[PDB]
Amino acid sequence: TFVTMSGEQVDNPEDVSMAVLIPAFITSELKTAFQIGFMLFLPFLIIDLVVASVLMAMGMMMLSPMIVSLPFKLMLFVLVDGWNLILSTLAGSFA
Amino acid sequence: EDYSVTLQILALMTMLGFLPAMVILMTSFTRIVVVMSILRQAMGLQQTPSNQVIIGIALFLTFFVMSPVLNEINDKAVQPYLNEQVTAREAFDAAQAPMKAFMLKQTRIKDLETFVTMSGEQVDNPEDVSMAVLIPAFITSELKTAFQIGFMLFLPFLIIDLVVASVLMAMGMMMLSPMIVSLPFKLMLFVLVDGWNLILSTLAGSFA
Amino acid sequence: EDYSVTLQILALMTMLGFLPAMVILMTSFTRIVVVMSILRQAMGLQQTPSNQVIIGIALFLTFFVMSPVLNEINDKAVQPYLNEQVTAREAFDAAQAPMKAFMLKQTRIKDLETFVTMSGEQVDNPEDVSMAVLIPAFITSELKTAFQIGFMLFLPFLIIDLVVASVLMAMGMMMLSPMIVSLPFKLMLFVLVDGWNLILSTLAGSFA
Amino acid sequence: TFVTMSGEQVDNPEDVSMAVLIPAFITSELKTAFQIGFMLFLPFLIIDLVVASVLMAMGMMMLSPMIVSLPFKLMLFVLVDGWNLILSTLAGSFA
Amino acid sequence: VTQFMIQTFVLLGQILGMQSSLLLGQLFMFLTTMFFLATDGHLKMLQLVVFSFKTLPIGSGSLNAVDFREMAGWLGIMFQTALSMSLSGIIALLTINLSFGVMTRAAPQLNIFSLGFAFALMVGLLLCWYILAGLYSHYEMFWTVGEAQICRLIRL
Amino acid sequence: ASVLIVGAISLMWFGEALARSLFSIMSRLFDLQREEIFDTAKLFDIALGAMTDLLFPLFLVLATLFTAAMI
Amino acid sequence: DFNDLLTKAINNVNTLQKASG
Amino acid sequence: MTPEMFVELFREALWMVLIMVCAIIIPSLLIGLIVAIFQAATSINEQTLSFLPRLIVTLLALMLFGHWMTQMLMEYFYGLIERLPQVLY
Amino acid sequence: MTPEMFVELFREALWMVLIMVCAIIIPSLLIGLIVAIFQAATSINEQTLSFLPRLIVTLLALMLFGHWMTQMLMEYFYGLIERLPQVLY
Amino acid sequence: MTPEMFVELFREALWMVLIMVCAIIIPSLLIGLIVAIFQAATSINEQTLSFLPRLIVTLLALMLFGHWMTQMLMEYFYGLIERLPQVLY
Amino acid sequence: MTPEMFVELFREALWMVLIMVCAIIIPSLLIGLIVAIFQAATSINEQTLSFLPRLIVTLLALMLFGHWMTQMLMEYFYGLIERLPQVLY
Repeated sequence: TFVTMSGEQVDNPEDVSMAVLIPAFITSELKTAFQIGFMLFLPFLIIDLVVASVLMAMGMMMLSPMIVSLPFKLMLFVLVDGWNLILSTLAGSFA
Repeated sequence: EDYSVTLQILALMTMLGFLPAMVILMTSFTRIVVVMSILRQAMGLQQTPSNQVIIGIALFLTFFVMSPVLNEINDKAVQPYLNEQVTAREAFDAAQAPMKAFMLKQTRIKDLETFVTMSGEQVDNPEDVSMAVLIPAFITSELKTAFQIGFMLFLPFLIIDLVVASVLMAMGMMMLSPMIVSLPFKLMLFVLVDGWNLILSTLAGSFA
Repeated sequence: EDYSVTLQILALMTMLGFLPAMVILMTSFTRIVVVMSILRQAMGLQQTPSNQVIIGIALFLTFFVMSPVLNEINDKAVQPYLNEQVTAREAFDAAQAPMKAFMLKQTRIKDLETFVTMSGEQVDNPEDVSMAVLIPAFITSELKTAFQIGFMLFLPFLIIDLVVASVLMAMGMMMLSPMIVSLPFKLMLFVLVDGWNLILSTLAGSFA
Repeated sequence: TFVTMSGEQVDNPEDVSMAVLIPAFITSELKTAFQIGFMLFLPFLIIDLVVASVLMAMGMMMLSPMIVSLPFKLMLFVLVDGWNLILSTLAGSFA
Repeated sequence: VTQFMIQTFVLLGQILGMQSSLLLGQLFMFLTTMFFLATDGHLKMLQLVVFSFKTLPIGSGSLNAVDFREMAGWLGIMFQTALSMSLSGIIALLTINLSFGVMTRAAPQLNIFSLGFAFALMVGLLLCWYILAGLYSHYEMFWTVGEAQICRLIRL
Repeated sequence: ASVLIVGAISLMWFGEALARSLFSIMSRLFDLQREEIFDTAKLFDIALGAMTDLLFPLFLVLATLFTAAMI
Repeated sequence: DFNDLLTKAINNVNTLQKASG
Repeated sequence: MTPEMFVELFREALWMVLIMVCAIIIPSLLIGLIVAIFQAATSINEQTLSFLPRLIVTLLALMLFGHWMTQMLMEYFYGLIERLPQVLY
Repeated sequence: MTPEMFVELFREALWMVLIMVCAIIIPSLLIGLIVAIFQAATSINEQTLSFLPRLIVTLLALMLFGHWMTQMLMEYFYGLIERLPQVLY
Repeated sequence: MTPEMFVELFREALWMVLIMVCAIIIPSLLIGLIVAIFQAATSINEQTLSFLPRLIVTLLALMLFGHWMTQMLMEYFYGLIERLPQVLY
Repeated sequence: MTPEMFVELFREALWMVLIMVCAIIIPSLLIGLIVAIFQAATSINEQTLSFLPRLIVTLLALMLFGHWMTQMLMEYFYGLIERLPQVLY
């Protein structure tokens, strides 16, 4: 995308100019960050959906699922050891 | 050949520059702040205790629980330094040693294991690890510990919320919001249990 | 012995920088705001009073209740200092004492015991405890006291809401939300009893 | 108001001193700017009320109307050629 | 004091909006700001502060404890004035909603829920149209109360 | 239809007493002394007292609703 | 102790200012 | 100008949003009653049944009144702009 | 902590909330049946008369078990504090 | 931006959401109607009896229409990008 | 990522909640149906009666499947983590 935008004649990616690589590198990092974020968002979203439907089944449509879901969201991040799992994957994502 | 007086002052002024970083990463400030944050959100009050008061309470608590290590720094690294008994390089090491020991008592071996491998240094004993590796391991352990304590305090307030909702649904008044009625009972339980004195005492006793 | 004019100015500017902290950690600002936070939360209005007027009323309420202590500081400390009757060191101590006395009048014995043991110091009289340890005990007592008052303020509004919900359910209309009907009744009963004037009497006079 | 506050006796408006005219000018211009500005606020407040009531009509009480109203607020300003309309009136407002 | 008046109208806007099954405070806040500007409220405040220099000299003089308590008691002034402005409308909102509830209570199949949301908000907006029709008189009485408080502070 | 009418009729006379009941509860729970605030047991006693004093007028109004409902 | 560290530092500055004046 | 004229402006604006909201909601309100009465006649007690029918007509109303509501917001903006002289005079 | 500690803690709260709510709704449930059989005997199809007996008995249950429920929750709050060092061990 | 194009973008957006929301709700609306009809036939008045079947068919619908909804959202974004030169000449 | 991979992830997430939600509600659904039949057999219609059995059974279901839900969630979180290197490339 940026090579065609910069108007330069490039034969191989491994010799592109620095000014055309920095915007491309940060663009890919943002896209890659979103994909990893979507992976982590799903397990907490599932807990929120599960607890919301259970409360609705018992007929209480006025109790906010966010308050009830919060203790379980924290626990899922604890017994899975999230602060070690997430950081190791982020460090391992550059290898 | 200790550092010259001009360099010694330059080093000390730099440490004061990173003072917020030292408090928020190398001390007990983070765990107390997070536990207070979970407790505040556990009840119906959004930001009634206010952020400045929460940090103000945490600052005094983190100063009291770290008074022993603060005194150990003074008695082993400051007074010998002022009495012209230790090289300034030695005094800096004598101040760093109790701080490293305190952070190791409140860290998890899994946190050390992942960061040591991340740094890629061949170290075996869990006492001669660099501060570059220890600090991220310590703050990671403090966040996980705070979540465990936060979940512990959250459960009784969840119990009250479910009971009030269940009782209201028993009478068929499904339209009535359980949160407005639940809140005075949440304040009720926390005050007859002497919550504020209890939680700050447990947080003080937690660091051991 | 007495601080030089240059050094006294530096101390004066320092206390002005920490002035917001002294209001929200040493004066009665914390209790008033928390109680007024409950009052806004108890009624159906979420942000309707808005944060600006609550703080402004709280500031004026504090200046009202701190007027005896502030005048006592003015007479004992400021007047001898302005007339050059006493030195700056003793004038600062003469100003600190009324603040310490006021914080003792609004704290509990159990709270002081927890923090004095937490600080790991030796003392036998509550009257000569360091202000560094009195502050966390003062606000901890203030938060507990404010929750007590807020709980008592929350009960009548809970009483009104439960009555309206029961009446609507008893009439058979299980479809109407009690909140919309109850809100005018809560506001009407808050006005015709002049609720805020009663709250002023039980809040301003609660310190004594 | 200002000649009364300044405590100077002047019989006609066109002989007032500049010392009292400068604060009187900015005070009046502030009132004019607020009155002109808030009238421009009204059409954008109309959109907010319409979309918020529509969202509340379907029971979607949790959807924030501000994020939904934002695309339509921008469209109203560009359809009326707002950046030319306000400046033309502002230029013609002075005398 | 000036913030107390405007936010009381913001209180008036939100109580109507809350009762309207529903930003309406901003509509009242903007209009009340127009009332403040149109009635030359800013000029009066500037006249008040310069008068404060005369009757309350800079050297000797400051707000006493009674002034703080009077200013702290304005929260009750807010609710009493806000309820007084909205009492006629709020009764209208309740009676139509109660009438709608009882009239449709014959068949529990219909209920209201979201259907009640639409009906309530349409009437609530209509009642706010009535509120804006006679709001100016309430503002004039409110300003007199506020101005008297200001003169009491400056001891005029 | 009849149940809601009698409730409104009951609110004409019983409602005024119920308004007096709500007036007393708010007045007492707002006017607190220093001794009452600092004692947790005293707060719960007034909470029970305000609770029970509410029940009697509320029960009468709901009974007036129940009696007409059967008839 | 550590509390007296600030007190000693201020006194030294005051003494240096007093002697200089 | 005078505060009363500002009241007329704000009542006029609130009147317009009432027309806007009525055109959108009323088609949904009619369908809600039609389904509710049909359920009452048939003794059907599904409370959440009459949500999509209200949503369909509400979206259809927005598409059908797209031109009119545009023309009306733009002309209201022009009406205020041409009324600015009132403020300046 | 361990996954089993969470389940222990989760069940204890679930057992606690079950006991807390059961003591109040059991009397109301029985009274509902008693009113139900009464309306089955007289063949009256009214469905709003039963609200009052349930509401009165519910308050009676709250008054009778108010101290016991509050003490149970207060001791439960102390119990989590006592076991807090065990989890953090 | 001409007003005619604004209504065209408004209509196509409202038409797309209408298609997506109706395709999802309809499986839940049909099941809720069937259960409500069944309850009337057997003369029972349980309320939440028709919640879990609605949830199951709604979740199953999202699984089946995952490919279809994803493609339409991608197509719509591509269409607006391609329509950009027409909007601003 | 490829759109097909997104739908896979979307489906298995919807399947995760569906399995979890049904295992908790199905016990409550059957009990509510049983009580409704019993009420119809004795010709009574009390809406609030069938609440205590459903609440208790649901709480019992949560307690019984405490280890199963935790195991399912922990493995699902690990599954997404291990599936991450497959996507990023």
